[PDB]
Amino acid sequence: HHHHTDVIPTEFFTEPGSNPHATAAEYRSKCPVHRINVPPGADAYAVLGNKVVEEALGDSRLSKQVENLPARYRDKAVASSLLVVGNLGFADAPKHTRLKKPISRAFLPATVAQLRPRIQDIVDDLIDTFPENGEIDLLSSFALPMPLTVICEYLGIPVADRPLFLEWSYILSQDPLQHDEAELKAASEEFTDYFTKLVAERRTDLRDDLLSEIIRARDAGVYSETELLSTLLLLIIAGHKTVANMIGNGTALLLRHPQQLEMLRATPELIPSAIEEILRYEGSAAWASLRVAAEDMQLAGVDIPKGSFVHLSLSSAGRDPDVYDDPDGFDVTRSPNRHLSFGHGPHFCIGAPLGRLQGEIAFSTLLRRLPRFELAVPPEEVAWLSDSSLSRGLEALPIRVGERLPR
Ligand code: HEM
Ligand SMILES: CS[C@H](Cc1c[nH]c2ccccc12)C(=O)O
Repeated sequence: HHHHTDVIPTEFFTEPGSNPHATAAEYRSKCPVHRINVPPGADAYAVLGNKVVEEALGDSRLSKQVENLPARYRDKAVASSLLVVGNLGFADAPKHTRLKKPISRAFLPATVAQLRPRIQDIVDDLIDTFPENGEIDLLSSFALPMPLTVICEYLGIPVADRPLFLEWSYILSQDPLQHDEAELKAASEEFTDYFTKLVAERRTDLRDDLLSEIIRARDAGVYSETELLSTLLLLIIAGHKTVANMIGNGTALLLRHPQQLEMLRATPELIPSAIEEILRYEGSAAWASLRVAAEDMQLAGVDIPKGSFVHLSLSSAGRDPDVYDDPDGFDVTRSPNRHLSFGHGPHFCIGAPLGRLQGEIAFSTLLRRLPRFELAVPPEEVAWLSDSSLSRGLEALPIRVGERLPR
């Protein structure tokens, strides 16, 4: 027996590949917690075991506040990214409760459930734009614009400014410690200027939306200007990137498992179950967001010094054989199917009801209206996107639409 000091390469995070699951399993079988080179040169750990991910997700010794980063990382993150500085996503107790309170009611299940008719119209309006018996990229035609439209209408942001939101979201979702600095600063400043002007307009006649609730909190001193702007940015990013990748990953997985797609066609009621299995197997967030040791700490026997990054692999947690029978089998009937793909504890996804509802309406409507859509390319041509973001998602999903039935 000899002690081993190997550090998981950066690429395990930034450039995983088509099947990174075997690699994660090999690391996980040896230990739940490992040194990882993310960002490059940093003291950082990856957590791969389901149960230890679950503990870490809720462990208050891990801070989400950017001021708890070592100075060289803190200074770089703050100068670049409006995302990391002032929202509930990057807040510990008690700031987390203050930053969460103005928006939490808007995301309750029974409230979100009233968006069903408008979501259905958005989905139908998008499918109406498909070329019948043509070819689409499902991401650009549907998976991106559907949830962007939903969160835009729900905030009371003009749908017309779609491509600005798509670009700002993609750039500002990237890790400011790994991604081009100039790009993120420009995105931060362009987002700031747009929303400064929109808020000033919306203030002069508050409308009864979420943006009006957010403006009210700002005007009452519950949010600073930065916290209003950072909060809007999280809601926009987390609002559409995750749902986009759920529809993209999910459609690819169903086409890769055609008998289970036929099952969903025959019995549409199974679609919520299929959504949960999509989230376990290829969850839109492969990693939980920024966490740093606030103090010297031990997690599952490994000593993590103060200031170390701790990266939680939701992807690895989804395939843990301690939790799931046949973890690498995709089975839409898996039940119950408890997973960590929406996180756990105080930062549990506020969007989960809204994401689950959009998933059900999206897949129900695609399967009903396009009775036989298929891949437009050989499956080996379907590429997973590599970037510094928390995402697990496709570059593109070429689809032959086939016949298109009316809404
Ligand atoms: C399938 C869809 C989605 C997935 C897979 C997903 C995943 C997550 C995950 C893993 C976290 C926890 C991050 C952590 O602990 O570091 C989370 C938090 C959050 N997500 Fe979602 N998300 C979903 C859709 C949404 C939607 C539609 C919204 C709309 C605004 C949303 C807004 C939130 C926000 C605001 C947080 C931070 C909550 C907090 O820190 O207290 N998400 N999401
Ligand atoms: C949907 S995955 C991710 C965006 C995201 C989801 N939840 C978060 C909490 C904090 C910070 C960022 C995120 C992406 O980049 O695709």
